[PDB]
Amino acid sequence: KCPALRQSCGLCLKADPRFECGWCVAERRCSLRHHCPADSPASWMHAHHGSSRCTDPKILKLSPETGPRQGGTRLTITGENLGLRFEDVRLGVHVGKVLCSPVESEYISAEQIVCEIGDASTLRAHDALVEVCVRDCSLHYRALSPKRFTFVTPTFYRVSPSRGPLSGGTWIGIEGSHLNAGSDVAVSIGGRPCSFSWRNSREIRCLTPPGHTPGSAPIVININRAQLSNPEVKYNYTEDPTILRIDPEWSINSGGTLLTVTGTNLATVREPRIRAKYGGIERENSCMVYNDTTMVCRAPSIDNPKRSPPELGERPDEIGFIMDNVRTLL
Amino acid sequence: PAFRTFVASDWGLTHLVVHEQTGEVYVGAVNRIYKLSGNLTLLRAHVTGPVEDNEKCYPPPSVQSCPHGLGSTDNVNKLLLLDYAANRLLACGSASQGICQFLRLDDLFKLGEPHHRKEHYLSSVREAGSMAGVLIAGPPGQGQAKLFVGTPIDGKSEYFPTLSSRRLMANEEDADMFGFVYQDEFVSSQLKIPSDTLSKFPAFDIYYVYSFRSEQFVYYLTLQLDTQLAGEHFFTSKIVRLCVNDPKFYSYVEFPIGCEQAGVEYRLVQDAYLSRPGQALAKQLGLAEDEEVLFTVFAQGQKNRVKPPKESALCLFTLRAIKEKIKERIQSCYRGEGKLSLPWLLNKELGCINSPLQIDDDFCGQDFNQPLGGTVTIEGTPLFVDKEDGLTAVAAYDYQGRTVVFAGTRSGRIRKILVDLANPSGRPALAYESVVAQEGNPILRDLVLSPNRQYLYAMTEKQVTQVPVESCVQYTSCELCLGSRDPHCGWCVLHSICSRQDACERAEEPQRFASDLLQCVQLTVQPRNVSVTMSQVPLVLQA
Ligand SMILES: *[C@H]1O[C@H](CO)[C@@H](O[C@@H]2O[C@H](CO)[C@@H](O[C@@H]3O[C@H](CO[C@H]4O[C@H](CO[C@H]5O[C@H](CO)[C@@H](O)[C@H](O)[C@@H]5O)[C@@H](O)[C@H](O[C@H]5O[C@H](CO)[C@@H](O)[C@H](O)[C@@H]5O)[C@@H]4O)[C@@H](O)[C@H](O[C@H]4O[C@H](CO)[C@@H](O)[C@H](O)[C@@H]4O)[C@@H]3O)[C@H](O)[C@H]2NC(C)=O)[C@H](O)[C@H]1NC(C)=O
Ligand SMILES: *[C@@H]1O[C@H](CO)[C@@H](O[C@@H]2O[C@H](CO)[C@@H](O[C@@H]3O[C@H](CO[C@H]4O[C@H](CO)[C@@H](O)[C@H](O[C@H]5O[C@H](CO)[C@@H](O)[C@H](O)[C@@H]5O)[C@@H]4O)[C@@H](O)[C@H](O[C@H]4O[C@H](CO)[C@@H](O)[C@H](O)[C@@H]4O)[C@@H]3O)[C@H](O)[C@H]2NC(C)=O)[C@H](O)[C@H]1NC(C)=O
Ligand SMILES: *[C@@H]1O[C@H](CO)[C@@H](O[C@@H]2O[C@H](CO)[C@@H](O[C@@H]3O[C@H](CO[C@H]4O[C@H](CO)[C@@H](O)[C@H](O[C@H]5O[C@H](CO)[C@@H](O)[C@H](O)[C@@H]5O)[C@@H]4O)[C@@H](O)[C@H](O[C@H]4O[C@H](CO)[C@@H](O)[C@H](O)[C@@H]4O)[C@@H]3O)[C@H](O)[C@H]2NC(C)=O)[C@H](O)[C@H]1NC(C)=O
Ligand SMILES: *[C@@H]1O[C@H](CO)[C@@H](O[C@@H]2O[C@H](CO)[C@@H](O[C@@H]3O[C@H](CO[C@H]4O[C@H](CO)[C@@H](O)[C@H](O)[C@@H]4O)[C@@H](O)[C@H](O[C@H]4O[C@H](CO)[C@@H](O)[C@H](O)[C@@H]4O)[C@@H]3O)[C@H](O)[C@H]2NC(C)=O)[C@H](O)[C@H]1NC(C)=O
Ligand SMILES: *[C@@H]1O[C@H](CO)[C@@H](O[C@@H]2O[C@H](CO)[C@@H](O[C@@H]3O[C@H](CO)[C@@H](O)[C@H](O[C@H]4O[C@H](CO)[C@@H](O)[C@H](O)[C@@H]4O)[C@@H]3O)[C@H](O)[C@H]2NC(C)=O)[C@H](O)[C@H]1NC(C)=O
Repeated sequence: KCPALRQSCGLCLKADPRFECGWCVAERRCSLRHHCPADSPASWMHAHHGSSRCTDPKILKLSPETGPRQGGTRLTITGENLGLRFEDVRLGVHVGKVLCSPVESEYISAEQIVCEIGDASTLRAHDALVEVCVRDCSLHYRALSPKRFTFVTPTFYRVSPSRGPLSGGTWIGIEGSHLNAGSDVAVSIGGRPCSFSWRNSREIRCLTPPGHTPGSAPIVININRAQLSNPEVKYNYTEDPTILRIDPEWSINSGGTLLTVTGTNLATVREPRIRAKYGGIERENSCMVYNDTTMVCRAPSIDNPKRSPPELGERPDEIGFIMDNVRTLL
Repeated sequence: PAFRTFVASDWGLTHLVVHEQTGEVYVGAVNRIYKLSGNLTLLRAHVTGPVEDNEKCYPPPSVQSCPHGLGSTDNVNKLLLLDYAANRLLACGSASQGICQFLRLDDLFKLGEPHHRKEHYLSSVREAGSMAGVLIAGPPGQGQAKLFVGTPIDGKSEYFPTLSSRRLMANEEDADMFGFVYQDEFVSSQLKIPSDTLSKFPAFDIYYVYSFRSEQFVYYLTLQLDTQLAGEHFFTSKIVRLCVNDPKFYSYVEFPIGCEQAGVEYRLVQDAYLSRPGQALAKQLGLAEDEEVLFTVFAQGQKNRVKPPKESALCLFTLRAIKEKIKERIQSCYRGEGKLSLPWLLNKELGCINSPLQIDDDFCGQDFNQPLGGTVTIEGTPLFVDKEDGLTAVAAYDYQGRTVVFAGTRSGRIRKILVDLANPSGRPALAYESVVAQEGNPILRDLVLSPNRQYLYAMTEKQVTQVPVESCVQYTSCELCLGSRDPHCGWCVLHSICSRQDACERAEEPQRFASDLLQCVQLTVQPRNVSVTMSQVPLVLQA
């Protein structure tokens, strides 16, 4: 059907040259020569080979709404009536004054342009509207974004544990401002990369890698072409915690009893928990840290309708503690 | 800097064309057809050539046996035409009674080469560039692609038509190729040479130089023989036109064309180029935006089409003015005045039939008063005249309003002319000259600007040459930069270089880019003279 799927000139000339389906100026719709009156000798327009500029380009919305001033951001622009070749849209895209270089592979003709923003350090403006010029910045052939792209310089000031075990695996909470900017994010503690989870305006949450040597470590966050640092905010790697004694050396099938556990560096894990493997089932339960040496834990349930512990007593297949990535304690 | 170049290793070159999407350059030659990159690296080479054949033979040896002796002869590319619609290249040769080739666009794969039927034969003529034409298309399923093509005939009146309207099928293997748009036993979409006119004037022939599609028509600039000027051969350069939608061929018109410079006649076309004028020339030539213009090149007199004179003149025609001369001539014959006046076609002069009609520019010819000629020769506006080195070729383009003209020379040189008759100046002035094949290899008519319009591919007998439209970096000083006047050049003040607006970083800002000599950097020092014996003297600088 001549479009029930395309109410934009760019979408029609985009489809098969086979269909014969083409865009008809006057109607503001698209159908064959057959179905559209020739009031002008050039009233029905078809993409001859694609050498057909298309009128009234419009931008619907664009992703990343914010970006770093340094640039490198991949801008993801989605419109309706854009150009039909890449080599016309290339050079057309700009973010206010800032030159934006578009990407070939990621470009979907007259629906979507993926564009890489250049250096915006020299720009006076904090925010600017996005512009596409189809081939020539002609007065009818220009589109301007409905809302504007914002430049920021993200900053960070605090980390929400500042300490963690050498093996790593700590849930880190970096606080700051403008942290959600741009496209890619990479967090590096001691040069070694943090496993990213989620991003926010105010927070970055990631899981720490293993440290080389215990003590203070630099935190480097790079967003696209912007590399932000803070030597006042450091991360302190601690010697791996140890488990020495559990006091009562027992519990019942449903668990839930107090266990007075003793060891070292226990304050360096925020959420430690007990693990126990009974039969083919693995089960876990909570702990409350008091000192660096003392901890109270609630014993794990092993309730299995397949096996019940005997009156004499029985050792589990495995018993240990989940403390970040210190796996020798598992 | 060095000029990017492609050398013809073994043979002469004949035609060049640029693909509007890719910038790939296709090059017709004797025995060869090349595909080249934008910077003129060889991409693919097709052998089309040395074929065992003989010009005297009708249908060539392939179809019928000929008693005439055969020999290995060269196949000259007569024509070359980009068919973007069917992703290919029409590569029309000679030396097989003029059979046409189809090469695939991106690899030169021979898709087809029809040569069974009589229409698949175009002309015996072995001369390069005496042929031209245009490809015109509609969408698939509708009225299909057509080729309008003129060629010389060599006296083979009954074998070939000089001008024709032919069919272009989607299958290259399809036998219907180069068949006439509408054939009847009475009238076919073709125009033949009458036998009576060849008996009277022995070797009359029509040589087609340039050709272009405009709005809804098809024009041709032609050379013909002495028919009211047996004796000797003297040529008359004329314009031809047809409606694109005229299967009957009734729209044919034919006006003589030339121009005069201080009592010196220039009547032989060497090349032409249809273009725009841009805001500048348009305004003071009195035109609308989309109104077209035709730059041309003529040699002096009406002598020796085979080897013309050095004396050559670049003229100008506005198409609105040629359209008015044709409308004026038709609204005249439809008043019943005089005869049709077309010597070579109609030997006995038929008369103009009066009739009441709305004579428009949309008029596509009618049954009576038929194919007709022209009495008043159409005069062109002269621009530049070379007297020591003959012009050979031309192109032009719109740059930021100002109209730049390109002109090949017999020497292998290109001129870069701002046409300034409509501009403030006294007459259109040469800006710059450039070198291609310095030794004296002439430039050929096929001279095309790139798609990005950054370069201009200049073809010779023996080499293609990528000549940049803009090369302002040869200018060392603000004072010389803006002094050359060739309009692409500005002084990028803070970089102290001469180049275009889009090349000077931050040019849009105040005073960062200079375009008139008055914007040039002017500097003065207060203590101009300081003694060797002095040290660390305070100086004040006004800029
Ligand atoms: C960091 O914090 C933690 C606590 O949060 C802390 O660990 C405890 O520290 C406190 C002192 O601050 C100690 O408590 C003292 O115990 C004295 C007597 O010890 C006997 O009783 C112990 C408690 O019995 C309770 O728990 C058991 C088992 O869970 C339970 O059955 C009972 O019902 C009862 O609730 C008992 O654990 C202990 O057994 C220990 O010793 C044996 C043998 O050596 C060993 O094998 C075991 O492993 C076990 O460790 C023993 O039988 C008691 O006198 C004292 O009372 C004084 O202080 C209070 C308050 O200040 C005054 O009011 C009062 O007047 C007394 O002067 C106090 O109750 C406790 O021993 C620690 N726990 C452990 C496991 O060692 C760390 O020390 C803190 N770190 C610091 C301070 O830096
Ligand atoms: C990064 O993280 C590491 C590890 O967590 C930090 O190092 C620790 O610093 C804390 C500070 O809170 C230390 O606790 C204090 O200890 C001092 C005295 O330290 C001495 O005694 C230690 C315990 O007995 C002992 O481990 C130390 O020996 C280490 O160092 C030597 C030499 O380098 C090495 O060879 C050993 O192997 C040890 O590693 C050392 O001799 C003490 O003054 C403090 O007491 C205060 O608090 C108590 C109780 O509240 C109070 O009673 C006192 O009055 C006093 O106010 C406190 O206990 C901890 O010992 C260190 N741990 C380790 C493993 O080194 C490091 O500081 C962090 N870096 C940064 C930049 O912050
Ligand atoms: C070497 O480098 C120095 C740079 O300092 C150049 O010196 C300048 O030369 C030009 C002429 O060559 C001078 O312009 C002329 O100015 C006079 C007015 O002069 C008065 O005002 C001056 C500035 O306000 C001031 O310096 C003068 O005072 C000097 O003289 C006294 C007394 O001798 C001395 O004590 C001081 O130390 C000063 O040196 C003075 O009060 C003006 O009258 C001139 O115009 C006349 O000429 C023109 C052209 O013919 C004509 O059209 C007019 O009608 C008119 O008759 C002229 O403008 C300039 O003042 C000098 N600058 C300084 C700082 O003295 C010098 O040119 C360089 N030498 C060479 C050889 O190139
Ligand atoms: C088995 O039977 C089938 C089907 O019956 C045959 O297939 C047909 O093959 C013939 C060839 O003989 C095809 O005929 C061709 O049709 C073209 C018509 O296209 C036009 O149609 C309309 C109306 O005319 C136009 O409006 C429209 O714009 C199209 O242009 C003709 O143009 C062809 O003519 C050309 O070739 C012939 C022969 O070489 C010349 O005489 C002509 O001058 C001209 O150059 C051609 O006639 C036909 O399309 C096929 N049929 C169908 C239904 O599609 C098989 O031939 C047969 N097979 C065997 C093995 O016996
Ligand atoms: C085929 O033709 C194409 C063009 O038609 C051509 O490829 C182009 O080469 C030019 C340089 O000749 C390149 O332009 C560059 O763009 C980058 C930005 O991505 C700039 O960094 C470059 O600047 C450098 O060069 C300047 C001038 O010399 C220096 O002043 C400066 O310091 C930099 O060193 C430069 O502007 C461009 O990459 C391509 N064009 C495209 C569209 O990719 C090539 O010559 C031909 N190739 C072949 C194989 O024949």
